[PDB]
Amino acid sequence: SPIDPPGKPVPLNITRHTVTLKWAKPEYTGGFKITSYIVEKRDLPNGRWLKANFSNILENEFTVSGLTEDAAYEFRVIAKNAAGAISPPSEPSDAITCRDDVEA
Repeated sequence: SPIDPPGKPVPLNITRHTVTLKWAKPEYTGGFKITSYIVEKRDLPNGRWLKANFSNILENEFTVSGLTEDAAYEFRVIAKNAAGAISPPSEPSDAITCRDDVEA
């Protein structure tokens, strides 16, 4: 009885202070359905993955806020399963400077 984390997160929109990304729902998950889709953000060029979200991401469509301008931020999606286990982090999403939206 193994577990499979959600699909690789891909940002649909990336604001100077709010990066929106969604992913693909799991396909196996042992015998669970997952009841939360957390996501860690990396504050480049000196981050360390930190679950920004804190409002329970039930739907595979969340927005990572609390970011900063002129700073590349990467975002992976970590999520547990109905059993409580913790499905590894979903391959972080491309690091967005989160500034071009205010310049180009």
